[PDB]
Amino acid sequence: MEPRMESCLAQVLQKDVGKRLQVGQELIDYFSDKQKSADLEHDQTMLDKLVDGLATSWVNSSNYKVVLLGMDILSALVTRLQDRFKAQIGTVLPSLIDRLGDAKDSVREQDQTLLLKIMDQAANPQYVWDRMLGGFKHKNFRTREGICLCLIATLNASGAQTLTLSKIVPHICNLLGDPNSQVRDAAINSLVEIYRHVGERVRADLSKKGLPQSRLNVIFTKFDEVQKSGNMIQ
Repeated sequence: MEPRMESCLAQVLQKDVGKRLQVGQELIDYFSDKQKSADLEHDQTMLDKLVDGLATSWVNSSNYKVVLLGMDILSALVTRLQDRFKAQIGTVLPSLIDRLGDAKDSVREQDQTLLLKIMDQAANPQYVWDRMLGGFKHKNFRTREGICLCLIATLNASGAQTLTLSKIVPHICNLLGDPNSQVRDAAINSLVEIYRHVGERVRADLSKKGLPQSRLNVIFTKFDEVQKSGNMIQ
């Protein structure tokens, strides 16, 4: 193609899957080359349009290879733009949140990898998580599970100090009574991980939330197991 923003935008908007598979990597090279893409933030309007095209069209593609490649292009953008990507986070998040529950595990996993990278280079964990809480109520059980997993992954990447956990825990608690057993496991797991990073405070928070006692029993027993194993992180 051409090393120009209108050329790249056009290759992002065009909807031929074969051509997308062919130029995804060229788009990556363009954004990761400061000379070829020196004009990147000259026109904020078509920068916005390009991110938007990736999020709405590539990420939502029915071809999972297009989804993964689109996520990769986004990833190159984050590396190139750093904190200036913060302006784009809101635009990309709904489709990334959805794709935490995609049919393909490879997509769920790269999606998490990208999300973590956005938290690391475009903003911070809490700015992104303030905007992801909607995912807890997503109708696809694989997305609710994905949110809990992504929270675990976040604790390990950045530590509990970077999250306002008191904001997030109520949502997980809601997930404890999920119709889906995998979502319920994932939520219990999330609470166990939080406890590993934070300790007894979580047990107090949880006890004051009017959960059924059956639920409290399962979780607290698991907390006790963590203590027994000296598996605390902190």
